[PDB]
Amino acid sequence: CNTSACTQACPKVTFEPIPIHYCAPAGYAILKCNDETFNGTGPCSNVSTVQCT
Amino acid sequence: LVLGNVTENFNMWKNDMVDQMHEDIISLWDQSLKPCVKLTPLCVTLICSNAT
Amino acid sequence: LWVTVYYGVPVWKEAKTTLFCASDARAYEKEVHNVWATHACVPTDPSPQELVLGNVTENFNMWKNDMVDQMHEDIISLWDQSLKPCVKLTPLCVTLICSNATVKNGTVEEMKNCSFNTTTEIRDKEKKEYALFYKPDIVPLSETNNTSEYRLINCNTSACTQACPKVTFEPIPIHYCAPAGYAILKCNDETFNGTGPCSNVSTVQCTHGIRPVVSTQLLLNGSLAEKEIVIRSENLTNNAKIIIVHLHTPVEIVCTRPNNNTRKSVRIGPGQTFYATGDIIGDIKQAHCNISEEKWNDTLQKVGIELQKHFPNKTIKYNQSAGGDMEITTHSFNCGGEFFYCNTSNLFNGTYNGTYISTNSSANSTSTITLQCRIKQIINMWQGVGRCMYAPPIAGNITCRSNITGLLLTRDGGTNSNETETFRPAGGDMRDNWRSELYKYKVVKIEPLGVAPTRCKR
Amino acid sequence: AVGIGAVFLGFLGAAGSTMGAASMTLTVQARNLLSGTVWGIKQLQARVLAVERYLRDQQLLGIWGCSGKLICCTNVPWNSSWSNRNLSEIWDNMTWLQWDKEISNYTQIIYGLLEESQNQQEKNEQDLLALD
Amino acid sequence: AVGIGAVFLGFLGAAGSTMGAASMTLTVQARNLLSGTVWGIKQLQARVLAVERYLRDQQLLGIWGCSGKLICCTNVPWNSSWSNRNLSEIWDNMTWLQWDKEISNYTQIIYGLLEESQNQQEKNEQDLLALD
Amino acid sequence: AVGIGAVFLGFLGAAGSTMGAASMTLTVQARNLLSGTVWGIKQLQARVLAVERYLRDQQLLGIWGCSGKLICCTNVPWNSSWSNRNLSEIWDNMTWLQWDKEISNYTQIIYGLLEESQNQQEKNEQDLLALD
Ligand SMILES: *[C@@H]1O[C@H](CO)[C@@H](O[C@@H]2O[C@H](CO)[C@@H](O[C@@H]3O[C@H](CO[C@H]4O[C@H](CO[C@H]5O[C@H](CO)[C@@H](O)[C@H](O)[C@@H]5O)[C@@H](O)[C@H](O[C@H]5O[C@H](CO)[C@@H](O)[C@H](O)[C@@H]5O)[C@@H]4O)[C@@H](O)[C@H](O)[C@@H]3O)[C@H](O)[C@H]2NC(C)=O)[C@H](O)[C@H]1NC(C)=O
Ligand SMILES: *[C@@H]1O[C@H](CO)[C@@H](O[C@@H]2O[C@H](CO)[C@@H](O[C@@H]3O[C@H](CO[C@H]4O[C@H](CO[C@H]5O[C@H](CO)[C@@H](O)[C@H](O)[C@@H]5O)[C@@H](O)[C@H](O)[C@@H]4O)[C@@H](O)[C@H](O)[C@@H]3O)[C@H](O)[C@H]2NC(C)=O)[C@H](O)[C@H]1NC(C)=O
Ligand SMILES: *[C@@H]1O[C@H](CO)[C@@H](O[C@@H]2O[C@H](CO)[C@@H](O)[C@H](O)[C@H]2NC(C)=O)[C@H](O)[C@H]1NC(C)=O
Ligand SMILES: *[C@@H]1O[C@H](CO)[C@@H](O[C@@H]2O[C@H](CO)[C@@H](O)[C@H](O)[C@H]2NC(C)=O)[C@H](O)[C@H]1NC(C)=O
Repeated sequence: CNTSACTQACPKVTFEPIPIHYCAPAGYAILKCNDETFNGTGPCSNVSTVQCT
Repeated sequence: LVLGNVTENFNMWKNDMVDQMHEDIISLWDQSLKPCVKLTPLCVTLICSNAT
Repeated sequence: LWVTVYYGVPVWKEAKTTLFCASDARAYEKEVHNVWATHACVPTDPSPQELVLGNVTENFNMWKNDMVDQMHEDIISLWDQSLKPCVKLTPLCVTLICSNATVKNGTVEEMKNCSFNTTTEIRDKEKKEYALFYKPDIVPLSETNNTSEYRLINCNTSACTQACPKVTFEPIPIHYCAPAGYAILKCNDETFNGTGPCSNVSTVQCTHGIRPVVSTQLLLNGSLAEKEIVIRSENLTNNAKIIIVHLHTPVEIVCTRPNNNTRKSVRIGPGQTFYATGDIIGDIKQAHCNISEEKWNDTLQKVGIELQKHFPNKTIKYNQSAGGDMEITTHSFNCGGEFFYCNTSNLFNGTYNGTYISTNSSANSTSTITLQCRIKQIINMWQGVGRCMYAPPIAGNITCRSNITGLLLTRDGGTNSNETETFRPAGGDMRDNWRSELYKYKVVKIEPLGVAPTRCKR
Repeated sequence: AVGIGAVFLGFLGAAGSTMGAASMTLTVQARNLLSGTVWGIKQLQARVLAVERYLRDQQLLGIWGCSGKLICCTNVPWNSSWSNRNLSEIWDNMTWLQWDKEISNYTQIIYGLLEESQNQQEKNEQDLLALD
Repeated sequence: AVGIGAVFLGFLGAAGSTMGAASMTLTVQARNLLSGTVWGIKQLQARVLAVERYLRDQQLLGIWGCSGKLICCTNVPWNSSWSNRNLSEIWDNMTWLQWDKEISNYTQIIYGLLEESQNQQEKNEQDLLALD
Repeated sequence: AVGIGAVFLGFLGAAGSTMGAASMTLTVQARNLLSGTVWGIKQLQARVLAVERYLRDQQLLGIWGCSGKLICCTNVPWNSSWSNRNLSEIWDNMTWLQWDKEISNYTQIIYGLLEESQNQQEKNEQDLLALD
């Protein structure tokens, strides 16, 4: 009431983290780096292609 | 599907997938709270004693 | 001979479509939702260049175009969209007890010092607040025995949303572009009246930057005609048509509010505020506009001679506006945040007999015509738009300095076999502000499939 | 054939020229029928209003045996009542933009006389293969 | 092989006729696969669903070398287990609507025998041009 | 040509191979350019972005007379400054993915040299049919 008005979260909706697959549209592809020692930045020498993560 | 002799550069810290997923989760979480009750008559003075 | 079909044929048919918006790149360096142009419009580029065509002669017309009505609908819906997240007021329909706003041991004639009981963020508790309100925003409450109790000019018809202080009313130019499969034909004739054939036509993808300037009785910051003052009407015989005069050279008008206002925030409800005028820190002065007298007299004599082109034996008289409500009979515009409503009876008072008088041998070269303006905040702006808006005050004095490039005249009714045929300013339908800018452009559908006979046989 | 394109005259630069000169430049008008950007729900239709039109022009030329963006001549006889004009007074002075004003009254039944069956000479060709 | 187009029989008037009679009037079913108008967000999808389907049928016929709306005869050998029927008892009495009930179980593996090698015969044409 | 199709290698399985091996498999990359399903206004764009990008590739190959998804060889002369390499050191060891890094800087002006003269040879074929 000093900054905003809170809406109550509905009791019939849940906060459960159902997994989400992110997919590229047609004409695009998703490259997955399969290196087990991968730091996260740089070249990957074992790459696959996937539609949905 | 594993590919051939391809070597491909990857990077996390300037990806666009993570920012788009953050925007999607923000907008979807905002969308889920639209039909719910907004309270508002709960900004009254609350006289709060000890909950013995 | 045999029939033979061709694909890629330059053949046109004028048709309706949904043109879209393009804005220049530097506005995208600003934040989102400041102006509606930078939020979602596409980035324009000078690569779709203006391309002059061959020996094409193409008919153009203003008064039944579809671009002007579509632009009017877009500006209505976009300005409606910009007011959705803003505060809707609603606890400001309380009784206002308005005493005299005696600013430092002297009264002001335009502002009332209205005090009212606001509900705070704690809805069972209330606090007394005060604000200085302009008298066009304030109506006395009823016929009851109390002359000190007033009311907002709303709550009888609608509830006004306060315009957000982080959005701006600055007219960023808008480029209207046709979709793929359509083209925009631009008439390049300098002597073009606006109706009829054009013998110098070009094709463009995106139109030139149109300023969405909202103004009555004058046209501000518009485009200028190339070689002469052009007078446009649907038919000059009918009195009820607004005569749009397009000036070759602009006349600079400078407008100001001198008194040093301040901004005071009143917290109404949970987490939203109402911005109003507090004290006036200084002395009380008149808000006004200034036009150079010699240049305005010269401009009125020139409008006289190209009005005398259509009325050959008669003189030309200018009279003041027809009167009525202040939103109709006054030059209404936006001087950088504050809505000015200026009195124009000093400008349109004169006549031209047929002989041109040069501006030399003047009494003084710095003589100025000064118009006295009122300022509003509760803006009954349009219809079907969320029809009103409270414009929050801005601190400090304000000035703006702009160019007059057009006029919106209207001839009086025909009587007395009159030698003068007098003209008055007019306004109230906003399409005529944007019809004077979309006079060169038309949209055409490409029909690229054609049929011709030749000696080819399959 | 040759795998090459268009001319530098721009989208409608051949308008106002002859039918021979606008029998050139035909690639340029055909290339500029598709584009894409975003201004929301008012512009999204302005996306698909391209494609919904463009494939329509790929329908009729796909039917008439033309199958592309090119000159396509037929063996359907030209009725003389449509123009009553010879070839040299059509092709060397007239413009396509003003030829359409004369022909568009009749283009429905010219398309209408380009009807019944291209399919039968997709059968006769098959009769050249299966039977002969 | 001719300029002409579709016949006046209407969208599905050849349904219920023979296979030979529905080998004609193919142009009419090919013609009526695109249209456009407006009823908002429910109908805007009904715009794009007209396109997503249609280009799919322009995919496969472009894959197989057919490249149009026509009869396209190939040289993949017909396995006799698919129909076990001669030509005259297929084409002269049966309907496409009931022929599809017999062939639609096998159309995927027919596409699985239209599966492997068009690109190498495009390469064979390129070898006939370049090497020969 | 032959009436067959794709390969079984999947969408990008030929990446990393030679130009000869990726001159095969070309049908699969051309077949997976269209799909359709629904996740609202965010995904509806992902529908039309499938089409607006596809038909553009059907524009240029329609401009150059290729008119399909195939090997299309021209007779525009190759300027030697673009690669400065012979045939066998391109086609037997190099990948398309790394050939594009060498050809992409000049691809715009190659398409510019693919923008002169298709319309005049369609007029020339009309001259070969009509005048000859
Ligand atoms: C947080 O704060 C709350 C208030 O802000 C507080 O609630 C209050 O708690 C006090 C303390 O217990 C109560 O005061 C006591 O009430 C009893 C009444 O008990 C008899 O009546 C009930 C029905 O209640 C009715 O009467 C009350 C008082 O007049 C009214 O307010 C109420 O609206 C009703 O009309 C009845 O069910 C009882 O019978 C049960 O119990 C007997 C044994 O006692 C059993 O044999 C029987 O089978 C049955 O189970 C009983 O007859 C009174 O006698 C006391 O003198 C005292 O006044 C308040 O009533 C109560 N107020 C409210 C609004 O609830 C919360 O307790 C507190 N919570 C925490 C965690 O701190
Ligand atoms: C418009 O109308 C509003 C009211 O509707 C006017 O506001 C009132 O103006 C009068 C006239 O100046 C004020 O009355 C005077 O207050 C003097 C107090 O000055 C000393 O206190 C200051 C702090 O103010 C406190 O005290 C006042 C009075 O008790 C309270 O009301 C306040 O809420 C504060 O608690 C110090 O800063 C200062 O240094 C002084 O020591 C007092 O001495 C006078 O006798 C007289 O009562 C009145 O306080 C104003 N009320 C409000 C709510 O602002 C306003 O001026 C009008 N404006 C115009 C332009 O017309
Ligand atoms: C403005 O006028 C008022 C009213 O005269 C002045 O205020 C009062 O003046 C009277 C006598 O003039 C005294 O009895 C009071 O003590 C004054 N009250 C206050 C609060 O000053 C006032 O001084 C004048 N000037 C200003 C600047 O307000
Ligand atoms: C507020 O007022 C001051 C002085 O009244 C303005 O300062 C003048 O601004 C003009 C602008 O053209 C200059 O020509 C003058 O030299 C300035 N000084 C003086 C003493 O007049 C000031 O511009 C005003 N504020 C705004 C925002 O316009």
